[PDB]
Amino acid sequence: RFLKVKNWETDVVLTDTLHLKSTLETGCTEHICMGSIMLPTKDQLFPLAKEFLDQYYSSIKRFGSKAHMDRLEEVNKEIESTSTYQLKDTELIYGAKHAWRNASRCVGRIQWSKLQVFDARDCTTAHGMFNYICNHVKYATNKGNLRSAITIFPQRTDGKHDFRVWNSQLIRYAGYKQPDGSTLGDPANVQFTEICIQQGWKAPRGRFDVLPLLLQANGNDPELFQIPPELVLEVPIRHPKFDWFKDLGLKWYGLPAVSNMLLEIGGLEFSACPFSGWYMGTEIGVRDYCDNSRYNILEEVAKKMDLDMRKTSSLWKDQALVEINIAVLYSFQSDKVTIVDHHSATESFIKHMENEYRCRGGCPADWVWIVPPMSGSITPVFHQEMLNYRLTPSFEYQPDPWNTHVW
Amino acid sequence: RFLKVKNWETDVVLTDTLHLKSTLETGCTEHICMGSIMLPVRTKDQLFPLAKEFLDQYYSSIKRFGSKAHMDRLEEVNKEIESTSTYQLKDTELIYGAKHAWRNASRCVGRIQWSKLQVFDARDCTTAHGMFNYICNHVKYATNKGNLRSAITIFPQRTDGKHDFRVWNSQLIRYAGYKQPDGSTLGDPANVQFTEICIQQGWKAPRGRFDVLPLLLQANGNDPELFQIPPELVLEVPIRHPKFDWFKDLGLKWYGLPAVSNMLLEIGGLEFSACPFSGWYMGTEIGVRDYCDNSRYNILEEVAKKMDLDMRKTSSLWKDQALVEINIAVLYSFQSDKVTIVDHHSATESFIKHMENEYRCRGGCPADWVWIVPPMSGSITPVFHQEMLNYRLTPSFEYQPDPWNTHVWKG
Ligand code: HEM
Ligand code: HEM
Ligand SMILES: CNCCN(C)c1cc(C#N)cc(CCc2cc(C)cc(N)n2)c1
Ligand SMILES: CNCCN(C)c1cc(C#N)cc(CCc2cc(C)cc(N)n2)c1
Ligand SMILES: C[C@H](O)[C@H](O)[C@H]1CNc2nc(N)[nH]c(=O)c2N1
Ligand SMILES: C[C@H](O)[C@H](O)[C@H]1CNc2nc(N)[nH]c(=O)c2N1
Ligand SMILES: [Zn+2]
Repeated sequence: RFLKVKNWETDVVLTDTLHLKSTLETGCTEHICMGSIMLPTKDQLFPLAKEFLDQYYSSIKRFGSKAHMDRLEEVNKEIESTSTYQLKDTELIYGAKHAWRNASRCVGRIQWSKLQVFDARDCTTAHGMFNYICNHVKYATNKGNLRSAITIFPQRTDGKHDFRVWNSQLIRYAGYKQPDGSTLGDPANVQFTEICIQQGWKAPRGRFDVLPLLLQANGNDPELFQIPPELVLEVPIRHPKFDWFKDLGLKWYGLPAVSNMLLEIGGLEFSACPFSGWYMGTEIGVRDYCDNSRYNILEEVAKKMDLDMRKTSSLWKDQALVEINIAVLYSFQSDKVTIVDHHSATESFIKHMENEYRCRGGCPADWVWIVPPMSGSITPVFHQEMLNYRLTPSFEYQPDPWNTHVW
Repeated sequence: RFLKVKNWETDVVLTDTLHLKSTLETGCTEHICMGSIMLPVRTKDQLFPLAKEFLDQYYSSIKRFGSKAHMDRLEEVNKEIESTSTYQLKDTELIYGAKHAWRNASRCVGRIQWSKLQVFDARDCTTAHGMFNYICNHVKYATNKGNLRSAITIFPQRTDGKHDFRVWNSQLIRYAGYKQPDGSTLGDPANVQFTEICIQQGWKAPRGRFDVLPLLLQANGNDPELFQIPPELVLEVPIRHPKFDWFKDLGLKWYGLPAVSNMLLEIGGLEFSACPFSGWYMGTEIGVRDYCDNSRYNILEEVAKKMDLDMRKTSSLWKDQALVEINIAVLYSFQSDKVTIVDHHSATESFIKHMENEYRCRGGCPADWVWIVPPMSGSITPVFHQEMLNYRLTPSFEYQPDPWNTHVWKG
């Protein structure tokens, strides 16, 4: 019932008690581990509210106080009467920070308490959503000195009035299939890119076209908006040693901003809750640049390095991979845009885990996602046992809206 | 019930039904995933169902399920259990058993090869000297002058738990580790405790950076005895780099034969506590783990120095750079000396083809993603993108506690 995790590099053993407060299910059973699978009413609501308000009043050292009891009372009355309830600003902020704190797949969580929360619960239209999002983008970007932020649109009601950002990230590049059979730009967004086209976006049909926002307010049909280009900070990618690198014509955007997730707080569902921080270098250089189903540039780079691409055992892919990742880091650093390398981020995460074990009794962590996609075992997270479990408040996956929405 | 796995690079979706045959626990529950946790005497009572389940599997595999031969064998094993409280495997069942434990080994990327395993039956062995002889023969056979052949040697099964056969070494071939009075380590830090035991038992330590350890062998619950493997039988590869001529002067070598000797083989409820097995290396085991773990040889610094990389900030990715070169060097050295080795790209591609074949022919392939994905360049290998299901099938290889922690000393 009380569980131990060991670091095999340092022998440090930590004891996890926080898991016993776990709520949602993992996908695993005693017979089958699903650790590597990517996606495994009035009655129901008050226990959820109570569990949340209990953790909130505990956090501000007011558990069992009149104000605690009075709020539980007030929320109970409001659910009984309205079928839902509204969070106080203080609860909203606490909830959103804790959803990040509880994100088991996030290596960046040492930062969890410095999150700027933008309350957009007064928003009613897609133009309003566009405005909130431009403001979030500019605040977070901060001329390259990135600051973590979340913007929270109105919560789900009857479920026919959902607010949604259809984009998977606030800032992403277009993808287009051609007669050629291949793909121009980002192949991950081909479908979304065409949804934008079929909605009326005039695509410049290039390799790095910032997609328009497709915003859905109050369950209405989503609408298109171009983010002011002056708000989209982008970085040209060069290498500190290879002068030819720049001629590949690679660039990426400074702001990583997930916009398709659902934020659950005290049983309330916030279906539009875009959040952003700053990149770990490997996200762009390993995943975005080198995944076979992404920009897939390994082959071209290896060629310019004149490596032996004859046999896999020359490790030409591995060599190119490192160089590409050195370039990403160097470019962001040169242009004074916040970025973290995988060594620095994973070391910070170990220190964070230790804080959380010490101060909270644990830290839910998903090893499959935490260990970087390159140089795994030379980062300390590789040797760290982690327990994965689901706490609330949380960020959850939700279905893509084009399958759900009724036009 | 059916379970699907998706490859996120190819969108290929596979369907697992084999998990229905899973028995042992994972350590996970609906409330906690223990997927990254490293380590998560029988009665007649529990033994006959385990025997029956095994023999049903064996007999189906030979297309003789429900045959007279099948039935007579069940009855013979049954009678043997109630009479002697255990039973003996026929040679054919032992071979099938050992091949299947490998096939079922979810942490093993090399399983495409599972059906080519040379099984050496050492169940007539009675003494530590007898074990030494069997292990020498296994090493010579598996080494095959560099043309490595997979093998397992299987000593007598557990009886009352008081007469266990054990190989105390964790691998048949491994280098000594010595902790110095100043706190530094000479040789392999992983093997310090084991090296000290060997020393206490009377091994004369050369005290260098690459001293091949003696074998410490326990037969029939007796105190273990030391033996030196003939050096002519220990194939080693000096490590050099195809382009960096200073790489050789780092003084590195490694042995060619990876041979796990501390696991327990379970077949039909029987426990084979000494079952050393061997294959050939994937380059990263040596180049990433053995050489570059901080708690192992830890050569990243000295290598990066000699490459004149910028070591002042981690964001230069100097460690990543030194890491790749070292791994190039390991593969180059092995290939140049004609010693079997596989790179992590080749090995993972073959694993995916194996895994797909297994889904089609067997209904599944249990796989531990945490172990299967290589410890460098994870996402540029196809396994990173492959969803896997981890579950436990028998026959199986299992961990067991280190014998110095449990052995009753005779004197
Ligand atoms: C401060 C800089 C941050 C860094 C360096 C960071 C790091 C990362 C990395 C490397 C991943 C894996 C992403 C992938 O492979 O797709 C990740 C996932 C995640 N992060 Fe963080 N993060 C940061 C800020 C945040 C913030 C501010 C939040 C929420 C407010 C957050 C919540 C999550 C969630 C929910 C996931 C999983 C998303 C999914 O499952 O696709 N991150 N983060
Ligand atoms: C044929 C060449 C082979 C290759 C390239 C191969 C590859 C590997 C690798 C890379 C690991 C992870 C090792 C570690 O990190 O400690 C492993 C684990 C394993 N392999 Fe294979 N293997 C091969 C043959 C075999 C054979 C012949 C058996 C038994 C018959 C076997 C059974 C296992 C077991 C039981 C584990 C888990 C070890 C543990 O949990 O510590 N392997 N193998
Ligand atoms: C799905 N994961 C692999 C591809 N990568 C690297 C990836 C894809 C998408 C999308 N859509 C989004 C991300 C961003 C994840 C993230 C979020 C935040 C707040 C910060 C950060 N550094 N990364 C990363
Ligand atoms: C414990 N895992 C990391 C250290 N490594 C790489 C490691 C430690 C020990 C031991 N003892 C043994 C091995 C060899 C595992 C193995 C076995 C076989 C049959 C083939 C193969 N390629 N590797 C590897
Ligand atoms: C199948 C496997 O779970 C999938 O490839 C995962 C592995 N680990 C990951 N880790 C991170 N951080 N991000 C990812 O997208 C993935 N993809
Ligand atoms: C804590 C974590 O499970 C541990 O470091 C694992 C990770 N993956 C591994 N994978 C392999 N092949 N071998 C290992 O020793 C490990 N170690
Ligand atoms: Zn699990």
